[PDB]
Amino acid sequence: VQRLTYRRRLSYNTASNKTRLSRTPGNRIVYLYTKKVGKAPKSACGVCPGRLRGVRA
Amino acid sequence: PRKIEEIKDFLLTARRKDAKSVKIKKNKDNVKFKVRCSRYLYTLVITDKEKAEKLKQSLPPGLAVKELK
Amino acid sequence: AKRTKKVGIVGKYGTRYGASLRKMVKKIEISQHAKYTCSFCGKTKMKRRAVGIWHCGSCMKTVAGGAWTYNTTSAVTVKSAIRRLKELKDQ
Amino acid sequence: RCRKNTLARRKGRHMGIGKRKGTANARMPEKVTWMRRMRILRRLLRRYRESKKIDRHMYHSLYLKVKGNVFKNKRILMEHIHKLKADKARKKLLADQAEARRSKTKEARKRREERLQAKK
Amino acid sequence: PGRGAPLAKVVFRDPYRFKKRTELFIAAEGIHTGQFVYCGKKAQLNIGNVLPVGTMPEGTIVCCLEEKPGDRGKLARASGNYATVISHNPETKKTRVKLPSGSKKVISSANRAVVGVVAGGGRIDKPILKAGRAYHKYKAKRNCWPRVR
RNA sequence: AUUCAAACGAGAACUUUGAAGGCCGAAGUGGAGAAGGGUUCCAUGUGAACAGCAGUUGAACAUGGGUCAGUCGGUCCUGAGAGAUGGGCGAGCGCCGUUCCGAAGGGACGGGCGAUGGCCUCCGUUGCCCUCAGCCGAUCGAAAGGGAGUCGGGUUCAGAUCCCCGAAUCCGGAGUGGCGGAGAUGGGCGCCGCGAGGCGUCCAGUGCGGUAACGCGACCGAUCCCGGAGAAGCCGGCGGGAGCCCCGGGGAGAGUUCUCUUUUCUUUGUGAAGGGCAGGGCGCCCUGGAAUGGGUUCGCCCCGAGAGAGGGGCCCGUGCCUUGGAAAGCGUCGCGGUUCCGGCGGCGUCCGGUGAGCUCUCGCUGGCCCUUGAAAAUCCGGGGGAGAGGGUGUAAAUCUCGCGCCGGGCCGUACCCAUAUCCGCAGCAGGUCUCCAAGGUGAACAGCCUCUGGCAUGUUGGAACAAUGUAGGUAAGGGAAGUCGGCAAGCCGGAUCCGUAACUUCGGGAUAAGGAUUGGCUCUAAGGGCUCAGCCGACUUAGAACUGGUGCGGACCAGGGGAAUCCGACUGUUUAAUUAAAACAAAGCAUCGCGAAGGCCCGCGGCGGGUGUUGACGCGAUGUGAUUUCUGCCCAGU
RNA sequence: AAACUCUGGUGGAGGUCCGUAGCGGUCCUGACGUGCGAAUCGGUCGUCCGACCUGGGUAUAGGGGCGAAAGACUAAUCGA
Repeated sequence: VQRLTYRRRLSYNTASNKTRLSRTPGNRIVYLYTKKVGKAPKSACGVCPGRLRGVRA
Repeated sequence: PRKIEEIKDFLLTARRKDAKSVKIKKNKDNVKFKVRCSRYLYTLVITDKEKAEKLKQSLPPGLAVKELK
Repeated sequence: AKRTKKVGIVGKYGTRYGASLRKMVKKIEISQHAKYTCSFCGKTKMKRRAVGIWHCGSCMKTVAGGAWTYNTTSAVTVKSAIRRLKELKDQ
Repeated sequence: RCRKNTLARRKGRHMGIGKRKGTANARMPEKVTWMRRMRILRRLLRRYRESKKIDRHMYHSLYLKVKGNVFKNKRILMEHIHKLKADKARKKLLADQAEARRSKTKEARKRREERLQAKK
Repeated sequence: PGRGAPLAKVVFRDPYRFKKRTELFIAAEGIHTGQFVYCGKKAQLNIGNVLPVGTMPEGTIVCCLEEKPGDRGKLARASGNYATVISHNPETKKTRVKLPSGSKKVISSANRAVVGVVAGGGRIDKPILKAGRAYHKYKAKRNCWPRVR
């Protein structure tokens, strides 16, 4: 199996260094540095545990 | 990239001033009409065979055509 | 089946900390993990979040309470005492 | 050569007592064995309630006996249902022929007073 | 962290500017979210109402008491503690209160306190069982724990 | 752990190529980084010195070469903290202190006046006056935290998310705004035209749909106000999606073919950013009203504060399809350029199945805390409604909609990253932070063997096989007689089925002790999905027969046991380099001080500082040391 | 009768046990002892979800610091 490496100079598994695999059209797997996942706004009522609808996270 | 589906807006984009070039990719089962504009590369894929050369001549003569293969 | 004879929740401590200390922590540790009935919504959901803080998982209402119990006996006598001096001052 | 051996393990060869190093729970965790069994049986009951073979009231009581580790597999449960469907169908026949005997004499009595209000 | 008694964010409506001032009281046991807290000289006498001591009757159980008028509370504010208004003195505007240590003190009548005991009482009853639990307790307060004699 | 042959050469155990035999064996002797080094990188040349033998080789020496960015980092933000000014102190260099003893804002909106520039239109610029303001502590502090936005293919002797090609994207800017679209174009009336329509007046227009959740491409608005995101611990369980592995086929090319094998091996793809759909999630809505309670999980959990059952909505979609995109990549077959060649062609890049599998990730749900698990920059929404705009039109103000145009500076970027590029005086068995992780056996990231990749046995060879060593072994009969002492070695060892004492804080002790079994082969039984029957699918357990020179956890991996005493309850810690303990800590117990002008303590000094963002359930100072059971007499001395 | 008690599952607590990486450093009083090494090596060992291990940033400076306390550590230097 092909083992692969990082592509930046950050060699630690920090929260800003998260990756996902990707098969390129050149028949090779590479890393693709993901974006941190967003969160939809929490209600201003401060009591509903869920999050708002109709707005992008 | 942006896929143009219906036929008449393609020539509407083809006559834009920023439309630099058009290319004709004639593969099997399709004939795609790639037109390079400033921000995107609009594509018009038509499954018909003869309707392609129904339009291949309909391009504005100023814009450079390119038979791609 | 009944797994233990007389060692309840504190069975997790094994053979440590001595018998009396493992016995007087049992009455407390049962209490601080029990779910109480929320006096606002009625559902049995009052559960201790942190020490002194009790949250109801249903009406989402937080209550300042005792450290290991929902109500301290010293508090309930004070609430009833204040309630008597209150109506006694204003008459 | 590996393929030739795994084909023999499928037939149960090389898996005797003298070729097992991990405990039975390590080779086959009893939690996932219990998981497979629950998901299977709960799914079976969920089809029977869906196909009207059993009702809500039998489903609920039978659901908990599954959770109580009463039925060992799908066949043992499926046959236990047959005995429950049978006996209640007897009770359903026994409590309707007896109700027919009861409601018949009800109006057969009312027919009798019907001769009293007409002659008086 | 580092304090047994829980706190309570109480939001007021600033009387001079369009704004909402927020505070951190020391929660009196029985306080719940969405409860109205009243503060001042005309405030009624219920749990979680800070009002001047001179207005309270004798034997009133208070907490977060001010030791000097207007210092925002200094006395009886650990978990489960309280002070009692022992007696008043209309002239000279002074009041005797006993403290959780048993000491009785003569304070001014103007300084105020929230009614009721401090939440989180009975904390010292559960035995620290492990040396580890003690480590985590003091790791949140200050470097003082392992005490070589 | 090397061997054979060849080439180059004055010269070969050591260089290079080929072959063979081996090792590392994915927790690597592999592929990449941080710190550190600083040219060691790369090419050519040399063989003086150096590389503890040699050298035709080198990290040596001599010549030259080499590091390319709006998107990767720095830069920005704040963290623990550091540190100016005011102030205070100080003989003094200076020090304290960081919101405290301070006139700490050089900004903004609108209005008014004057003035200018461009078609002084209208707008911009400026001065003055008026009006408003919470700011709140200058500044520094992270190449792992926060932080918009770049990916695919190709290319070098050495550089590539940087160059080339092709696809994108973020931010910033735009009197005359560059163009569309939205704002937006309707109604009443009086006439004409048979009508179809068109006139002259009056009035409206800061969008629209859905019962709702909410939707639609935009859809005015300032100071102020509220909120959100940034922005959160550890652990367990389960689910989804990938990557890998595996299985059954189909091609292409290779290996084997003494015999057998429709065989064995390799290979068999699609980026970012859009669009659509699965698939996940929802404490989202509507109908309705549930006990004979039901729904439901591995566990739970949910319900008249609205269950089931229907019908919707939203969020994430990294998966699939599609634009990109087959043109490119790869695999083969062939033709060229005699060559210089991102040369040019031919087909191919296929169809399925599985899984407590592994890793990554997303999500749901619990557990634990006298532990509650960052800030700020930055960005967004809402509430308000001061204002602004045009009068039915070539409409105006205005637009977070579509497209077009311009710009993105500065610094780092080579290589090593470790049994030879770092630190240990050195090519030193030491030390030094991370990422990726194949097949078989197996519980397993164990050990053992192998593939991808890598290497030459660790600063030398040759010939012998003495004594003493060092490291491995084996020993008749006896079995600790040896010795300070069972030190050292040995025995035991996995799993399955049985069986398990004293004592006990009732939890343990416990894998107690003690037994039996274990291979190969051929079977039988049981355990599921999809449409009674048929069709698919996996592993696992139990039992039986036969069989071998009784051998079978056959290597590897892998607990000697018992009964008593002393000490310390336990886990933990400790004399780096002679002491790991019975010492220290510890929970528990008990004293002592203190209500803030305070206790304890620091400080040369100050309205100084720590505890203290504290307040007796607290802080400070001591002894003892879990539990159990107790803790006697002495206040003369000190 | 009740109080509840038994039996089988489920569940997955713990400064829980065996044990790898890691972090340690018990014994051989082994090797070495002008060493590979001004403290290393082999076998055997301790612990391995917690008072755990660790990088970087930051604070404490010499009669001072810091010390789960050995007069330990404070750049091979520590009763100054």
